[PDB]
Amino acid sequence: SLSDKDKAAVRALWSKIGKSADAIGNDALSRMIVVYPQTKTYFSHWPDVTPGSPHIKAHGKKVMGGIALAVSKIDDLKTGLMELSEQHAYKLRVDPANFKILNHCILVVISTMFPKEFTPEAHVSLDKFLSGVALALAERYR
Amino acid sequence: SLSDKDKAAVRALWSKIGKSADAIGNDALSRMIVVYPQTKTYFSHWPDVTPGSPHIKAHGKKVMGGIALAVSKIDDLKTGLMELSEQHAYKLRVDPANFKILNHCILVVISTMFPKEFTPEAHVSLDKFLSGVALALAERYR
Amino acid sequence: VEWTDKERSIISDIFSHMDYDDIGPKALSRCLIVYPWTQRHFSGFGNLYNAEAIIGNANVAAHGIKVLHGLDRGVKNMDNIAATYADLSTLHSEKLHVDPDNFKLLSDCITIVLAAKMGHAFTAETQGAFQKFLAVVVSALGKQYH
Amino acid sequence: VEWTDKERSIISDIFSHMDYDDIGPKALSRCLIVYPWTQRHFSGFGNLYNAEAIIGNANVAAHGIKVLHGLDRGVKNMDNIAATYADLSTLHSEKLHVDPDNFKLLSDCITIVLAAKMGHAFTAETQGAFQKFLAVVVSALGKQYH
Ligand code: HEM
Ligand code: HEM
Ligand code: HEM
Ligand code: HEM
Repeated sequence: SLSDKDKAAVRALWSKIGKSADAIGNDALSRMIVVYPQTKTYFSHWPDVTPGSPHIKAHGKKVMGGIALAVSKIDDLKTGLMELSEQHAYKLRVDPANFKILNHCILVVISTMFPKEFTPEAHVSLDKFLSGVALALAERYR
Repeated sequence: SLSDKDKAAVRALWSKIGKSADAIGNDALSRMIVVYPQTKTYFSHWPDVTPGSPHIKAHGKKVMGGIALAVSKIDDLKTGLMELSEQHAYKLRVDPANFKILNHCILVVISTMFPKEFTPEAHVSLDKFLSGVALALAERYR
Repeated sequence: VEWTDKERSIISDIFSHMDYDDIGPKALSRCLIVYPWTQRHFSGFGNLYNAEAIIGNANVAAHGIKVLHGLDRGVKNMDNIAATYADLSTLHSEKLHVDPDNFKLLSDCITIVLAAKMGHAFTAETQGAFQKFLAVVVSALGKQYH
Repeated sequence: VEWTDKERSIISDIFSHMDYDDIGPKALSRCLIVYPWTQRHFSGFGNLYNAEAIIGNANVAAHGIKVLHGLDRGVKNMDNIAATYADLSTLHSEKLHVDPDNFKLLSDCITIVLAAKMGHAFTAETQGAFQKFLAVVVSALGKQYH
């Protein structure tokens, strides 16, 4: 549960990070499939599912579009990501555990790229934010 | 995130269960210390910390008083248990993982006692409820 | 730790008075209903539409019985748990790709279903021996993938 | 799995170019700050009042250096990881009573701090080898209590 300074914090960082959202998404999604290969079955219908892959690149763009969407809806993550939750938690039946994974990979990709903006303080609020995302996305399970 | 039928559900069960809240608390807290002895250090200042124990019995009464409190505040767990959160998450610095534990033990004690009221359906809503409790109690960490 | 005589006794006692037919169907059903993402892996099973479709699904029942029968083999082999589950491990972690957290979810359901069948006989001490048993077997279904 | 030549290479390479002095203090600090319940166990350390008190606390710094130095011993012993950590295991699980989830929290912090120091050199493949290493050592700090 995001405080006013948590929101401010997420926003100032997204403001700096944002330019590279596509690079971040592609990079984050490739690390996920490569270091936690249990996650490759959700994308098994794609031809090429390797770090290069045009498939990986397009969808990394989409995921980060979902993070931007959530920065916008940070006052109500629950109603802001209800569509995404319907699809992930209800249609795709994505194992909740994968969200901790993808989230970790995103944090690693940001350390990679913006080592200097990614302070411990920023780290705390981005983490409460990614956890709130996950909880919001978990809405349609049960 | 508790639906209207989740609240109804928790309430109809607490209505049946409630009479035995003290028995439930004592029983739940003894199972916790005995099966997950990593949790005994939080109560190390008590003389006797064994299933009999008058200490265990009094505080089981208090914990279940916190569950009753939460049934009452089920529309806003977050502000309803803010005092409890201050103490657990901020003063006691209780490891978040212990809440999954205690919660599990409570569910086991209820199966023990009200096998017939503890349906799968009741099980789902009590679980979303205990998770919401835990999240509410986690409020003052970071 | 490693097995105590007391634990060996309890665990063998629980498994020898257990009704596989009753407990198995119920633990799985409940797991599928309380943690519904779990159903992703039981796709071939069919009608899983809601809680009552699951409770009466025979595919689910028969498969619940087989999880129990798989527990029974580690009961018989308490000192060689990790090699007895190797095969299982491999199927669950590399053919199937089941997050290991799920094994812990199924376990909690077996305890919960056992607690209600045993009532007050399911003591703190009996709960402790049983969770040890399941801990150790959950380590073996995962063990090799990390 | 068990070690590949490729992984042995990478892991030894990461540890031989690593600055313990820089990385250790930073991984621990961050862990104490992002997952603040963790501080319960570092009580004797002192002023942990807020994020800047932690970053400059010398007790924390020196102790971060020792977690790293403890990683170094498993690096030297990749085929005998579980016996090298026995002693550590015992201290963390029965003298100290640290939930095992915490070991995974500290690890993520070491990765995060390493990713920022290595930049683009910290490849998906290098991330994979390293997480394997830490997985295996997190199993050994816990291993015996279950
Ligand atoms: C962590 C935050 C996540 C966000 C913001 C997110 C966002 C998105 C978005 C925007 C789409 C859109 C495509 C559409 O509209 O059809 C999508 C699809 C998808 N997501 Fe995620 N997702 C997240 C996590 C996950 C995880 C962890 C997994 C799997 C382990 C996953 C599996 C999928 C799959 C399989 C699709 C469908 C793609 C396709 O059919 O080609 N998502 N997600
Ligand atoms: C799970 C839901 C829980 C509820 C509803 C709850 C409720 C309570 C309540 C009402 C008190 C009141 C005493 C006072 O007002 O000082 C309390 C105290 C306490 N709680 Fe909990 N608690 C929960 C979980 C936990 C867990 C999991 C632990 C430890 C593993 C824990 C450790 C403590 C301790 C150490 C105290 C202080 C008792 C004393 O100083 O004598 N609590 N809790
Ligand atoms: C929790 C401890 C568990 C035990 C002891 C266990 C045991 C077993 C056994 C004995 C089989 C049948 C093997 C055969 O006939 O060749 C099986 C199959 C299977 N298990 Fe588990 N299992 C466990 C947990 C899980 C969990 C948590 C999941 C979550 C999805 C799961 C998913 C599956 C699936 C999908 C199959 C194959 C079903 C089929 O293809 O017919 N298992 N398991
Ligand atoms: C994550 C992997 C970890 C490794 C490799 C590691 C390693 C070590 C080592 C090498 C020592 C010093 C041993 C000695 O000088 O006798 C130590 C002490 C300690 N560790 Fe860890 N540790 C880890 C995780 C954790 C975590 C997650 C916690 C959370 C609280 C923790 C809490 C402690 C404490 C309280 C001490 C003793 C501090 C003192 O009494 O001075 N450790 N650890």
